Amino acid sequence: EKTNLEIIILVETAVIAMEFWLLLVIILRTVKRANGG
Amino acid sequence: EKTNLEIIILVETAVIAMEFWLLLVIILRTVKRANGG
Repeated sequence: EKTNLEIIILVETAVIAMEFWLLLVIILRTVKRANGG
Repeated sequence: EKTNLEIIILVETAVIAMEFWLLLVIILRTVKRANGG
């Protein structure tokens, strides 16, 4: 079933976007944690 | 070429592991940032 792959690829994309979202997120949230006082 | 897929899957795995590594990392590093004084 090629479908699986089709998803494996689509997911991969959404993944990379996530990784950057995680760091960026934890980066923004954390950064604020500082001035959060 | 099925090779591509073979990689798309392998990567996916390493990916999920990363996502958890990012959060966990930024979680451990950040957590320390607190007691880091």
